[PDB]
Amino acid sequence: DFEEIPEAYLA
Amino acid sequence: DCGLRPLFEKKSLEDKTERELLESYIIVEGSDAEIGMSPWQVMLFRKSPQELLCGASLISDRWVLTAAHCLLYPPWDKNFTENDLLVRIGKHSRTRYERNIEKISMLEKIYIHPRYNWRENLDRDIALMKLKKPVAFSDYIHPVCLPDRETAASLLQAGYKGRVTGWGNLKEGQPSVLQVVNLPIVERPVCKDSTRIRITDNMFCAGYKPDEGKRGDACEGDSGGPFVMKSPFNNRWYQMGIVSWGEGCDRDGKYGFYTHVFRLKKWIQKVIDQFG
Ligand SMILES: CCNC(=O)COc1ccc(Cl)cc1CNC(=O)[C@@H]1CCCN1C(=O)[C@H](N)C1CCCCC1
Repeated sequence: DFEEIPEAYLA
Repeated sequence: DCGLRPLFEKKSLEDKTERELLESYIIVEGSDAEIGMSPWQVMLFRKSPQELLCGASLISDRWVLTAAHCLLYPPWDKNFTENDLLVRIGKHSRTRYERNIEKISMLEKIYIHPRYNWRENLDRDIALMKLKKPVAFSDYIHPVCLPDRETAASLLQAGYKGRVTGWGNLKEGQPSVLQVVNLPIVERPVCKDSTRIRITDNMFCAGYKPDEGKRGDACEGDSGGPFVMKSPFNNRWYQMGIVSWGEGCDRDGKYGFYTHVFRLKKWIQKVIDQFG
């Protein structure tokens, strides 16, 4: 149930 | 400047339960945290799948302290590296991306204590994480202090209450927001006599006795989180322990075990000054 975080941190 | 919270000490405001802590200086059954109540609380987050791994704490603008089993635990085939996780600081909500509030950091290197004992009793359950770039403090992000021998000596006493925080399980549903519970430090003998596991000097246990009426404890998901105390001498918050292990959560006659931070400070200092 976690909200989509910014992909900029995922990279 | 560690241990002084922007929204409390710095404004001369007391949080709703700190009085209970100071009065003793002679997460299951916890409550929702207040905004800015634990500005050092850090969430260890897994990218894929996206999930809460553990709690942790901010001890400076570049270092985070956590329990070693959060990263390495062979019995559960757990062995995370830097690229596997993200550090989320300034959080309140467990699941939401708190835009403009929280800060997501990347890890540069992870350091697990060389003598961490995962084979038997999680002895020396401690690890340090160096962030890629310094975090900027705010009203919601501020480091907690690490104890000095004197503060440890005076505060780590049976009966004295500490505070544990985390987004872990509420029962042995996960909370909506950060939970907090205040627990008393327990007498070594009692800790020893409540389990079959061999307790070492690098640990202490906390929680209420079955006859004390009050209860509460950490649980799954709370691991790595801080056990802190407020010094009645300089009014700063100090981290005395790290949520480590238990046999169940909030079971009568059982107690939570925490990594004794001070006992391991020499390792902590060594690593920090050695690796920046
Ligand atoms: C319900 C599942 N969780 C539990 O039983 C314990 O969880 C609690 C309760 C209190 C505290 Cl202070 C910390 C934790 C979270 N820590 C853990 O669950 C860690 C992870 C590795 C195994 N472990 C345990 O607690 C194990 N149950 C211990 C490991 C050491 C030997 C005796 C069993």
